[PDB]
Amino acid sequence: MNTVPFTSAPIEVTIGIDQYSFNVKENQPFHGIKDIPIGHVHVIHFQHADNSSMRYGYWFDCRMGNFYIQYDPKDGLYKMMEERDGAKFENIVHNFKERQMMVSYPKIDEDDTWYNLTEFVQMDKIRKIVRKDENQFSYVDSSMTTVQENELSDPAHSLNYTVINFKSREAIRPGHEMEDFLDKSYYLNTVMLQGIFKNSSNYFGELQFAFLNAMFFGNYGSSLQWHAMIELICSSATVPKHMLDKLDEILYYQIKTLPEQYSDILLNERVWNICLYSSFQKNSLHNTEKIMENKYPELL
Amino acid sequence: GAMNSSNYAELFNNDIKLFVDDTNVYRVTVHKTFEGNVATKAINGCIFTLNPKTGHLFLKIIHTSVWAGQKRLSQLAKWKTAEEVSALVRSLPKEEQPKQIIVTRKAMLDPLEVHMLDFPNIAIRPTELRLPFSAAMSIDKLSDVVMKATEPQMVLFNIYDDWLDRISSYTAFSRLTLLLRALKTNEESAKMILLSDPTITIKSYHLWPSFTDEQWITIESQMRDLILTEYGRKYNV
Ligand SMILES: C[C@H](Sc1ccccn1)C(=O)O
Repeated sequence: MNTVPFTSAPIEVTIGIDQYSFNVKENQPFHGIKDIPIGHVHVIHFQHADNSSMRYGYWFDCRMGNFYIQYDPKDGLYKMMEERDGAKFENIVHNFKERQMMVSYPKIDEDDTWYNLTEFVQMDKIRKIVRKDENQFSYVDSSMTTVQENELSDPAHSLNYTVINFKSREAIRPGHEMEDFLDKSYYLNTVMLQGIFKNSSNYFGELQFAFLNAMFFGNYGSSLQWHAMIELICSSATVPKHMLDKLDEILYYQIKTLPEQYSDILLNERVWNICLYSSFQKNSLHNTEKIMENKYPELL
Repeated sequence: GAMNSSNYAELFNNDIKLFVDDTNVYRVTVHKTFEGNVATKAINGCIFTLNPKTGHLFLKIIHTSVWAGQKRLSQLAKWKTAEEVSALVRSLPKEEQPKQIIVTRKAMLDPLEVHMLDFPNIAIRPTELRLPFSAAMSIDKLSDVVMKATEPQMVLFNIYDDWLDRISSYTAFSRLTLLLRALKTNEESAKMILLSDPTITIKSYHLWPSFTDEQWITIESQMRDLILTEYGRKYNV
């Protein structure tokens, strides 16, 4: 198990670690988070008590370095940093565990929720969406726009999600206008899966990452990306059966984890009703349709 | 964006534009089968593509063979319209290509936008006007050429005949829409009005009779009276 120590907590802040969160009071003796499961990407995220503006956070994988958090009073935020000195880092962490200044990642042993939300998410792929190559970890916040959002403005602080646009020449073969607009299988399978993602695991990884950024940061462009990637599958007549089965599982756990109170902003009525009721795959998402009907029947 | 009565003069500026009406593309008669079921028989149709400034009507005739063996014809018909309009645009020299295409029905927006992705500078727009272009088939010469066609065919008509020699396109379009509104509301009476007087004839190269300015005022007044009349019979006023 790994540890993200904090130099200190000078400002009152709600800290999230994956789907968990806890409050730290201004200058409380908090020195970080311990017992973090190895083997998964993680995200540690922040919402200042004094200024809920800018949820922000850091995607990271404990197998890629020793990372810690330090408040920067000039930029006014908790910064992720890497410690290259391995011995210094173990020495710091041990001292803080001995004095019990750390919250324990509270993983219930029956619980696969985080695995199920991050199954296909890889740090190497995250780092190509979030371009900041001098850090092994990736910063996201509430207000970051996507490459597609900038086309419709700083390119260094964007989310470079794969552009999906159903009324684009990429999506529509000349002479197959009707066929391709009404059945996106060409766009899904040839353009996106074979052409861009290489496989469905990379497609699902982006989809899951978009969802998580929408949920944890209220990042609007991520929510658009999550819905576009669902719609592209739902609107394709020809989808490998294993992708549909896995998609149903993926969406199921996303719907399960979403705060009940955030459903109005994070869920797009048109896409979901289309996916569940009108689309080629209306009968293919059994687990997703059943949780959606029982938990958010208002949306439908 | 959409087109309405606030920006009505834009139709007559010097930006090339076309209206596209697809309401006569897919046409059927509905009849009983020997087994007492119902079946449709398609008949020839046409795309009504009109430059409102010039009066140029590109009438693409839709021969019934285009439907053979096809499913979901009402949906195919919108895509077939969009394909033909796109083919028309590509066939025109660049400086004759429209800067805007206004569809009379909003269901044509996506089919046409998709067919025209190659032309990102051509604006595809709806309109809030209720244009009576469906009545184009009440114009005998246009009806005749559609029903006689044995194959796909594009026919060129000037829907304003020679009117632009004497009036503006604004007034000519207003006359056309009044005539078509009338024909759409009571075709028999509209035609009675237009042809009652045998001394006024339709030139061979025209669609409408050769009315002098004074006679057009009378005709136009009679057509208003007809529309008003039918509005009365309809609503009991
Ligand atoms: C042939 C012309 S009308 C027209 C329509 C479309 C393209 C060209 N001209 C006429 O009868 O006056």
